[PDB]
Amino acid sequence: QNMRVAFMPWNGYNFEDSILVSERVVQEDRFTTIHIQELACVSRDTKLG
Amino acid sequence: TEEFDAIKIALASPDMIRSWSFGEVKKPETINYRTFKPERDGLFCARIFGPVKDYECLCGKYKRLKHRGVICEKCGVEVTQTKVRRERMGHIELASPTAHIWFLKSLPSRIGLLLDMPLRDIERVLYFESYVVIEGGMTNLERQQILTEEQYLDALEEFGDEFDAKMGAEAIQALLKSMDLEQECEQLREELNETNSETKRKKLTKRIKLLEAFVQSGNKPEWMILTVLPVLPPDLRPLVPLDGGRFATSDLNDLYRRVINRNNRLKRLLDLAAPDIIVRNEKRMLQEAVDALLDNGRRGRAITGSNKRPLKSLADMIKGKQGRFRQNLLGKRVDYSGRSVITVGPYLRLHQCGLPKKMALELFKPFIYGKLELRGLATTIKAAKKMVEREEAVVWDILDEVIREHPVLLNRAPTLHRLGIQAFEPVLIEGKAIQLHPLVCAAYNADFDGDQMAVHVPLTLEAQLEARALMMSTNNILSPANGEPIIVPSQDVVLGLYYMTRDCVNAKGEGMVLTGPKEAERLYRSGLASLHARVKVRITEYEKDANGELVAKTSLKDTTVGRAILWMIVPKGLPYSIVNQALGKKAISKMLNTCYRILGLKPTVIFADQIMYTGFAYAARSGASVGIDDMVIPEKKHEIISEAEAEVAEIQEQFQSGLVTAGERYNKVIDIWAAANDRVSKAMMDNLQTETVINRDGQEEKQVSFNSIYMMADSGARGSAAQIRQLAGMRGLMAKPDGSIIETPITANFREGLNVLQYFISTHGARKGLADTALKTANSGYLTRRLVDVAQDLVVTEDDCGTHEGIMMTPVIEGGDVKEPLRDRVLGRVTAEDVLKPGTADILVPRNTLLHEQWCDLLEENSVDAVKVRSVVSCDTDFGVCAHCYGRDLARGHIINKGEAIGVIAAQSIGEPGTQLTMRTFAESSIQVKNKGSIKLSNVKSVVNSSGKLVITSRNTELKLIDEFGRTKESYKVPYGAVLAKGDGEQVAGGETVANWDPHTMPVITEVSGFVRFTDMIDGQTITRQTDELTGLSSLVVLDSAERTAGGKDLRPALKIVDAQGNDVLIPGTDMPAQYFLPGKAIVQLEDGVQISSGDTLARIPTGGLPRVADLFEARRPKEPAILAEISGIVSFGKETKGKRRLVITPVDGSDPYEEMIPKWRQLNVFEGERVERGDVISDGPEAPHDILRLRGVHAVTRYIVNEVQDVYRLQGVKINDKHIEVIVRQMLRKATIVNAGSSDFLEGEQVEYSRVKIANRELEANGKVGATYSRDLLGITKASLATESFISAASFQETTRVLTEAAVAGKRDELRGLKENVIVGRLIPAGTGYAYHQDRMRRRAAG
Amino acid sequence: ARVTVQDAVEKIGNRFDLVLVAARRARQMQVGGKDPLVPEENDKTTVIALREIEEGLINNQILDVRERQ
Amino acid sequence: HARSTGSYSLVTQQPLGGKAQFGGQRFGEMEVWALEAYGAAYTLQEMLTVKSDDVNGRTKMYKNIVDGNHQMEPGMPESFNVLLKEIRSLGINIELEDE
DNA sequence: GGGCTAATGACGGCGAATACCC
RNA sequence: GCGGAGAGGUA
DNA sequence: GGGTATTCGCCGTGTACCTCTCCTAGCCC
Ligand SMILES: Nc1ccn([C@@H]2O[C@H](COP(=O)(O)CP(=O)(O)OP(=O)(O)O)[C@@H](O)[C@H]2O)c(=O)n1
Ligand SMILES: [Mg+2]
Ligand SMILES: [Zn+2]
Ligand SMILES: [Zn+2]
Repeated sequence: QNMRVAFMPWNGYNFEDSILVSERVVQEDRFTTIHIQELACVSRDTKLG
Repeated sequence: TEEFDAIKIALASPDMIRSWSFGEVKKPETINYRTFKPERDGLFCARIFGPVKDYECLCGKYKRLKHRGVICEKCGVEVTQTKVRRERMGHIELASPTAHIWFLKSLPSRIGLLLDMPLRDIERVLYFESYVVIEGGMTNLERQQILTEEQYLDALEEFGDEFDAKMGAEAIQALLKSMDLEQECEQLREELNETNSETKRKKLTKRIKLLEAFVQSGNKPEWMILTVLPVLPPDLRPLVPLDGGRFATSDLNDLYRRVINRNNRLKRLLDLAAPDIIVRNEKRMLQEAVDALLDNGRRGRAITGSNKRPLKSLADMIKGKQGRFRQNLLGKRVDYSGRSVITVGPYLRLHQCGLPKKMALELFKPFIYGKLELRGLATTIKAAKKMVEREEAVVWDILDEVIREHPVLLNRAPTLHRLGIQAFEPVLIEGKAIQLHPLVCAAYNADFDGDQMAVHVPLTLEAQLEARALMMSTNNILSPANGEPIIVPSQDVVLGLYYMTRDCVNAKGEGMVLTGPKEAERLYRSGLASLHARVKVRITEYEKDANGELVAKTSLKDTTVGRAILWMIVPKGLPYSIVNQALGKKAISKMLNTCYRILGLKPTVIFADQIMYTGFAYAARSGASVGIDDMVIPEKKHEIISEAEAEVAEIQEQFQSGLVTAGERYNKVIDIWAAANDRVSKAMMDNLQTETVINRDGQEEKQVSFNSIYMMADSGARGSAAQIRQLAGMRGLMAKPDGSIIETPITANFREGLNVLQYFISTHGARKGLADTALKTANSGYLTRRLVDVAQDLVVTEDDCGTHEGIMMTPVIEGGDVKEPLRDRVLGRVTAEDVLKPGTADILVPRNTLLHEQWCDLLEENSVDAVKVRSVVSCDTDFGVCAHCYGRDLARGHIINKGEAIGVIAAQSIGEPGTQLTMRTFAESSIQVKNKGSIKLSNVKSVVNSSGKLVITSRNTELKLIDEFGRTKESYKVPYGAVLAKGDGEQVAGGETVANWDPHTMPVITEVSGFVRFTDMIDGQTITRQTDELTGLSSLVVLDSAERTAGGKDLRPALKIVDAQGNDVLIPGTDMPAQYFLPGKAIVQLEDGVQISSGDTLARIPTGGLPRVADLFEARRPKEPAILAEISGIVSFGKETKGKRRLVITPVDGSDPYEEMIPKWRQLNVFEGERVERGDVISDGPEAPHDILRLRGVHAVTRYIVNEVQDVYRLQGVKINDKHIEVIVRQMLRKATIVNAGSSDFLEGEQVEYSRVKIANRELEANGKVGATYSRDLLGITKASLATESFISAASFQETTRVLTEAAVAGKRDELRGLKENVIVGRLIPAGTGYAYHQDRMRRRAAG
Repeated sequence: ARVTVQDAVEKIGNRFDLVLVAARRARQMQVGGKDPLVPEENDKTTVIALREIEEGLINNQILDVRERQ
Repeated sequence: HARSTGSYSLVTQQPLGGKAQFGGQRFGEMEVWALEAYGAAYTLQEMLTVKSDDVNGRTKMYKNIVDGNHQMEPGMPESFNVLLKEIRSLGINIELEDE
């Protein structure tokens, strides 16, 4: 997604390649992804039953 | 746990194997796969190895703990704890005695040479193709004769009796049992006493050493052949049941099953008395199975079922990276550890780190439980667990309280040097990322672009003290490699500080006078003055001139507002001048440096934090950005490019006509393009650099611009001039795959757009760089691993050995100027003896004193040129080094402390740069004196001719430069035949051309004049006269020894120098008949009939980095070594043209018989009738350190290595202190070889330490008698590590099989004495905090 | 938090047995056989022992005399 | 990811490697060298035995920490014993001597 | 589903094992 | 469900 | 036979971490 960036050092919170982000980005819920895990329970046939 | 020491290794006897074993494993089955109970007598057997489940028999008759020694009557399984199933070993009784592959296939085949029979024969026997006649009675056959099938047949038919022969490993065992060790040893010694020939003497000495090892160690040779084979405890080779009725098994289970199968089938065949052929086949098969068990891979590589990968044998488990010592015994996987992504966290103090709440809770769980139980918040431990798993407010309060002073260790994946692990005090934060203090990133090489870090928790009280005292971030500000600071501000801080301190011609609040920095900030923050504007401010600086007292001087300085604002932070002791300048990267770094040297640690820490905060703040206030217009295309670029294109077009057209070759055109084009690139670069830098033409009150003026990209470049925050060029200029020339440079460069830049071709080319460049970094990284990691390995055991053990020895340290003046000054080269080394002022009896430095900054500056005030300093290599201490011989340099400032492991610090400091630099990468015609000085010639003997030249007749001639006050500024090496201008004494003006020479041509210089007379240069045999007319042109070719034709091989053409009358003019003072052997490629242009001038041209003659460092440290003969002289005296020639010309050095005093062969191609630099010194150069080329050590001695080779390595390292601009290279060199030459006799075996390679204690023992004895006299040896770090005393150290990283086999046969005993072994055994290292412990143990032995 | 131990290492210049004496003292302090000679400011016992060392009250010899007493 | 204590491996009694199973970080040989470069003997010692490989040491240390004491005994790492047993499994007798 | 039996695409370095030249 | 192969990725 | 080249074969080739599939084999009743 395309967001409004400004190139400047902002009290060393973007010191190294790190990135500063505005709470508005989380408010608009625009970098929230859905992930999906699969889990499996297997019931086999043992000789005890 | 017992308190032990001395790990002993030896051959296992069959009785010992029976001793370890609790039962025989007869059948290969393991488990019933139906009922998971194990086998009755199988790889997994309860009656042999132990009960599967704690304290309960298989059949279930006995289950109570009450029974502890009973063995159930139904199942013969004893009732004990299942843990024993991890230690109980089994055994297999082999029907046919089998050979142990390790003792056979190991490069020196010990079965082979022990029997003095080549390996080929052993192979013939083992694969059952041929026999060997063991004691074949009264016939015509010896005792180790290999016999083929039908030779055995005809022998047997002829000789029915007195013929005992057998086959296979059992035959070999028969040979081994019947051998008389001591008798053969004495016979062998007698043979050596009668035999004098090189190769046989070496093989013979090898055999006697093997025999001595057997008779001393107590191993009997027959034990190399296995009869009983032990089987590993089951839990060490598990057969785990995968979920789903399937099983997962180690490959050892497969190999053991195969061995048992072949053994049982061979047993059955023997019980059936099957024909010989089948039992022989079965014995062969059993051999393969067993040797696959022992070491799979020295045969047909028995692959596994349906997987094509070769399965892993026991030897594979030990040897190799993935297997063992490296993997599980030096590389464990700790508890109380975590990992996460690192983040900035600017607000942190230098000594702290942001740690996520949830990670902190998880790590410190048991601490939490303890504190919870102490306060009574939880009745029992399970309630504490439940309370932690709910995570109630009380839990977070307890976490805050326990975390308070508890420090954690932060580590970043490539722990290159010791600053890759540092301790911090954690501060609980939200989030899942670890927050890392910015200043320490440089130490970690950490970047916030997805780098992760691991966090360990020191548990014990001792660990806490070690982390907080020795390892904490604030205690490590100086790099252990060189003395310079590690925590220097990196990019935003330095950019902000630069912006703040730079001044501008005219701004708001120009030229107003301020009473102090405080109102400067009042003015700036209120917007009544620019952050940079020239102003007069009153400031009170403090200076500690007295004995630690601070004196305030308060005056008016002319500065900027910003510089005052910055001055607010600066601690008391520092002069104002420090901040008054532009304050870029270098300036800030040296600021921190001075703050450390003057004030000390704590003020430096606090000042660094302040620097970070102010830099970040004012960088943010600056608003520095990067727009497309911020990078200014030079206005005159297009003109420069069009001009260069016109020039290339003109040169190409003038080529197509054919007056210049292709190579000449190539060179010209490349040079003109390089010139155009430099021109455009300089124009762009002029445009961009000082472009702010802003106006003062009236007229205009010009100043260093405020272009954001320019400030980032100039400040040293990011980018160099080169990258600026690549942005705004033309991006220079490129290299094609093979290294050749494309004729047309890439004229476009990233501000503009490249096109497909230019992009593609730069793509090649980038790809090549990335591949290089990856390959280099692997090579460097190997090199540093070898380094840390070789030097691990070296520790500073003694305070002062008290030796007078030392190395003569000079400033390295390579050619043009002083690449490295004295002060850093000598800083922190103790002196070997007092150095005197330029006037005798004026001692400037007492006997050994540590040379700290003040002494070094004092030496700068005087004009001392060379200082003898104690070096680690010459240190006298036994089993380690002494503090004084080492010096001070550390992360702290003081003399080295007793106990410190200098080996590992040296190895790490020498290896980190090599890996780091690869990531970072991602003619000599005339001499030109640089500074006004006197010329001085060293090691020369000239004879002035009529033309007035100081003719150089010595190959080792040097031309140094003495300055006004007696100092050698410049130094050059002048070869034979170099035209000279000024002789000795003359004062040379600044930058005047004193010499001249042909770039691609070394002339041979005649000393006298007259006619050239041809002697033994007969026409047709070795030379072909093709001569031109009167003007004296010819093509007479005097070829060298190698290139001489087949007929003119022995006929040596010569040139006698005669005068106009005919008589050969003789060299002044000497009677020698001048017989000039024309050297290689002697083009005799000036034919007979032209009076030779002094200087006629006789013959025209037209690696670095990581591999070079690795080669120097491995001491690799560079395949074309230069040659040196052994003794002095008249050299002479000898028996001519055998295929390698003989040179016999004849000493005037010593014995003559030293002959050295020389290949034909070699040219000699010395005359026959010359006075050579020991170790002078005879041939040109790289010299192998071995020769330098042997002839010149220790200090010469160590100086050579140190300088040659330091050259490579400084070429890349990485500064390393010489002490580390010195420590490595000292570790290299740990060994000597004895030349005299008296207590040793007269030739054994033995470490110099034992030899020195042997000499001390002879001195202690009332009669010294023979003593021990020895010769030093220099070994490359791999071999040097291979010849270590401890066998665990050597097995830890090299071929495990070889060293293990050597130690097993030798019966070697390891007292551990070192670091890596002590690590492996899991006890305290003898270095640092644990040194005392080991010292205590030293007192514990041989005491009451 | 005690950010620098520079004065404690200036007391004993080896910088290694400093750790040993401080560990012995802090171990006598944690398992409550002894009492701190300095008013604690909610520090844990490690930093307490370092704070005591830097003030000159405790070293190895004081430990030996007090233990035999 | 973080762990205090959890499941350990079968043959060499070191804690599992990984994230799926709790798993500890690998204090590799380079990290060992880093600790050796300091005079950090006790940290390396605990890291080598009590933190990963020594069974009795790890359980005694858990109990000791819970009890609020931080002392510890080091003992011999189990992986070394596995090494001894494996080398002894060859025809090589390697014994831990005593005097 | 269950039971039983038994090939080719690295490279360097180094040191030992023949090939051969007297 | 400890392990080991193969594949991919991170720094 | 003894020294010198030349082939030959073994040993090594950076760390830390994170995902996925697949694991003794084959044939007949
Ligand atoms: N295959 C790899 C790739 C990287 N690394 C390591 O990860 C870091 C990346 O450096 P880097 O070059 O990516 C950034 P930096 O070094 O700080 O320079 P720059 O910011 O001016 O661009 C380095 O410490 C490497 O040692 C590794 O161990 N194996
Ligand atoms: Mg990074
Ligand atoms: Zn039973
Ligand atoms: Zn010394």
